[PDB]
Amino acid sequence: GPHMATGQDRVVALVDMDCFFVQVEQRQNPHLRNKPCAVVQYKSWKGGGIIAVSYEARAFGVTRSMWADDAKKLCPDLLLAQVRESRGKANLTKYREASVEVMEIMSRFAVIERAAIDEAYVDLTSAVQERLQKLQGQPISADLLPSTYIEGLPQGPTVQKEGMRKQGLFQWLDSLQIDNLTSPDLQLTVGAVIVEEMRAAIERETGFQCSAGISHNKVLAKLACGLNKPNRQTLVSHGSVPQLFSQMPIRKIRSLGGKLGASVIEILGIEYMGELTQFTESQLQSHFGEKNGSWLYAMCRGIEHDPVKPRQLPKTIGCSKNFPGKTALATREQVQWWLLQLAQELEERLTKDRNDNDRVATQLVVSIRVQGDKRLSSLRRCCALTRYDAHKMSHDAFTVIKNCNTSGIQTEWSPPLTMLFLCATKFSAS
DNA sequence: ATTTTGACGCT
DNA sequence: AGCGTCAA
Ligand SMILES: Nc1ncnc2c1ncn2[C@H]1C[C@H](O)[C@@H](COP(=O)(O)OP(=O)(O)OP(=O)(O)O)O1
Ligand SMILES: [Ca+2]
Ligand SMILES: [Mg+2]
Repeated sequence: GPHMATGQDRVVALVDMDCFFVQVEQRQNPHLRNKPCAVVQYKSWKGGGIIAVSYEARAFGVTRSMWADDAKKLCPDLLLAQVRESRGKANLTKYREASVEVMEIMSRFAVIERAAIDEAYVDLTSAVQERLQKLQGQPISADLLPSTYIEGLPQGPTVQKEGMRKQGLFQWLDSLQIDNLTSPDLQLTVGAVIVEEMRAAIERETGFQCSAGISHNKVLAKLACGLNKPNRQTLVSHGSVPQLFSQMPIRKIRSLGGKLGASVIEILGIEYMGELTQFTESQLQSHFGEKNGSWLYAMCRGIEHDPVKPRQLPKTIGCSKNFPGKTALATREQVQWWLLQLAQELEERLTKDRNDNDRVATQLVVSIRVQGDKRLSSLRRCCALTRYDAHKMSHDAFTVIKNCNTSGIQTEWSPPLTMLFLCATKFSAS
């Protein structure tokens, strides 16, 4: 009752760019705008692997992970843009730079946590308080929320999409108490007004559209964001949680899409997030551990305390290349040449990072996979990163992996290498 | 033969 | 530290 926390103490948003790499390529090449199109890396093997797909192309069934040759079978007029290739490998620089454009705009509104190349969480609690003080008891107009959905509404006693959206928004705004500056629902609504402004700024200043979720924590904001993609935002209130979770597959909640989620389903014999409420906290801890159990117990009630971390920049800078099938590296010269290629890209990115962000990486992580090994990585070894020099970094990586070559003949490498990975970590201010 | 990334947890 | 999980 009066002491049961309800996890309504924050306003958190999650902004996720729509079909991001596709929009970057469509901004650059207007011929691709409003077309079924996809972004592909490489081309020789089955037309290249698709990594991003416009919504027009998704209507034909085109998906990520599909080979372009296969996507063309579903969508013969599919347009394709290829990822840049530099030093023999795919180079994602254009998308990292576009990401910086968006992150820098979002940071004008609030502290952000960069969650991925095209997603950031926003802690809007303070901005909401300020905006509520400015508003001075003034009601919030539907015109301030032109792309907002209120999850769960309309309800109770038009057949078009926008009509339903407006009916739900009208019900929501009709039922708010605007004089109570401590109302969580009012706080979320002001949050959504701010997110409309943030999304408009992103689109105005970059050309890119995005979706967003607004709720009281990161997990619900993320879930909310996906409910009405693309180019829309969704408010998930605390009160919407029981109905929303009553038919929500467990795997849809962030962190439960893999083995742990499968084990929750198997061990407990349930399917939906809401079914978790019938277990005690101790029961969940007994099956899934102290941390996961407490997290599950609160999360299924819509409560999560994970903070929006103040971090706009990635914590690592990495370069990776697979060598599948017959391309596996089988000679010392091959391994050294590709380590150099990776190291040269890493050097270029690190030097730019040091100039832009006043920091230096101090550790180099080298990871490889050997042909035959079932694990993704066969070996992961660190060494010191003391100079931004590609030849030195490639030599040091070779030094830390050379003992993996079983072959008695020095010129041959066995078992052949199917993956090389260099990652700069442990940044210090400079 | 999706590939190329990142973050964080465990021991 | 090195390995594993989960997510763009
Ligand atoms: N598995 C992957 N491998 C390589 N790149 C990926 C992968 N998944 C996503 N990306 C890249 C391309 C995407 O445009 C970008 C953002 O990913 P993601 O948010 O999951 O999808 P998306 O932005 O393309 O579409 P949308 O968010 O509208 O559903 O990251
Ligand atoms: Ca996205
Ligand atoms: Mg994303």
